Amino acid sequence: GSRKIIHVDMDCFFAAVEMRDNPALRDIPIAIGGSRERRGVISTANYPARKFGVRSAMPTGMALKLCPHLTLLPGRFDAYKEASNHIREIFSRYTSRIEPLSLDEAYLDVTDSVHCHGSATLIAQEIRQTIFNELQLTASAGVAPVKFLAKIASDMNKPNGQFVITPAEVPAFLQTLPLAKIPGVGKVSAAKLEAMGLRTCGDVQKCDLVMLLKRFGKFGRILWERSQGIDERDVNSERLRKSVGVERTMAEDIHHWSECEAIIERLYPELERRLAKVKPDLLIARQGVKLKFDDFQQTTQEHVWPRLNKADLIATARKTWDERRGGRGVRLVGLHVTLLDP
DNA sequence: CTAGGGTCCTAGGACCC
DNA sequence: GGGTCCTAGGACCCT
Ligand SMILES: [Mg+2]
Ligand SMILES: [Mg+2]
Repeated sequence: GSRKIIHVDMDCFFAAVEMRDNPALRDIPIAIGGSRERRGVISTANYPARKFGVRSAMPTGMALKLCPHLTLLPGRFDAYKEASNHIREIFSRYTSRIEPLSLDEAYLDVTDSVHCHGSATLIAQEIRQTIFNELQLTASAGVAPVKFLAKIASDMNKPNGQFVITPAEVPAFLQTLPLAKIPGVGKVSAAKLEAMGLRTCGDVQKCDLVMLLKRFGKFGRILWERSQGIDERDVNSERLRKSVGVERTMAEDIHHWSECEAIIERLYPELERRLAKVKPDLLIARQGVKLKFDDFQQTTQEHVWPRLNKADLIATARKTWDERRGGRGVRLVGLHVTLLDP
């Protein structure tokens, strides 16, 4: 009863697309991200930039101090979406059991697959080869009996490689696996776990489930399970989008309501256009706004509302502005919609 | 020197039983 | 007192 889960993950996805479409960028350090003047961060970088230490989520000013010749690109999201659609179609030739996690990656459940003599290793290789053949982009892959191990495995032989974890290999793999490598164990959790002496899954194996539940709630059960290779989450091909957001960080903090309202007037048409792609009648469950202050505190305020409405968003932003700003500058303004349940 | 697109979990009071 | 809804905040994920 052992499943075969493949995780496919494009290499340096945004950058890889820009090097394909502009071979001049292949061998110089490049990154997709907002400029230092826009107070941007790196979305991703190519391997020439990563050699300097450039990483996703790094402030662009930090990226540029590490790599002064870094070439900064704005991003062509329709080009990324197009490659995404293509690889998802390539996935469908092998199975309908496809759970995309983002543009550039998906889980595949090939447990019941007839391709490649049922070899999940050979399927992942065919899929990566096909992606290369048809998109001239490389992908890496992980093969394992459960989702999270497959996702970890796809990083281990990046780029343009794959890694297989068999059930017999699972205990040795877990023993020294850093907790931080588990998807959903982030910096804050890893630091909490570290300060109680828990660094690896092998450390957590020596822990009592009851203690983990008291100390972390349902997250503690997840930690206990994962540390044992337990991950019963099924590949789910039926997930639906729940929200639509549009937000902008300004190059300088704003201090006047007039400036905030001007920002919203430019954000609203974009929110309407994106909502309309998925809900032509603009019917929604909730709408709301987001402010981020100069001290990086963030507040949202959102409410039940039947249909995207600009004036109510301005009104709500005005209340938030007046009521929760306390004289701080504002670096970000955002609009938000929660979609109806079906 | 700190983005923009999101999902999920938690938690208190409201409301309903 | 128990469910569920409403709401805000925050960890976390991808690039
Ligand atoms: Mg990737
Ligand atoms: Mg990915």
